Amino acid sequence: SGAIYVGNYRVVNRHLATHNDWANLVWEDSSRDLLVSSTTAQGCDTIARCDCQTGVYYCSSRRKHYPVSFSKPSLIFVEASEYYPARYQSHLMLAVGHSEPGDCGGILRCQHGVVGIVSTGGNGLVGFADVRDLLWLDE
Ligand SMILES: CSc1ccccc1CC(=O)N1C[C@H](C)C[C@H](C(N)=O)C1
Ligand SMILES: [Zn+2]
Repeated sequence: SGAIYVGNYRVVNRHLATHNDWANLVWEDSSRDLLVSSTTAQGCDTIARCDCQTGVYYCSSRRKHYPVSFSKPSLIFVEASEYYPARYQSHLMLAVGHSEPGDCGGILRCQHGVVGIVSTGGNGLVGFADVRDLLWLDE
């Protein structure tokens, strides 16, 4: 689990969004596994606006933060699940590191702020759904 709170927004993994997130739906993209919803309160996370390929992510299954090098946002094939059929997920960044399904929502940060959230994982890999292009989150 895990969310990004920026201004009057809440960014979560689309596969994990609640009835509330869908009742206050601002934007959603199944190809990105992202969903943004309105909040009454003000969020204080800073979204990074950069092209950093290194950072730090939170890994809930280990109760630890890990430093990672990660790939550029791209279309990567992701196998079927209870949430999605077999497909390419866009805006996805891969890194060598530990992850488990329950790790989704874990924030990835660089020195410039919030980069994205854990969304996929593999054999000694971890995927992060990028949020740095969603310029409208700040305004
Ligand atoms: C951190 S996810 C993970 C990690 C290790 C092993 C397996 C997984 C599970 C995984 O990659 N998928 C199921 C997930 C609930 C939705 C993902 C997607 N965005 O389409 C695909
Ligand atoms: Zn950065």
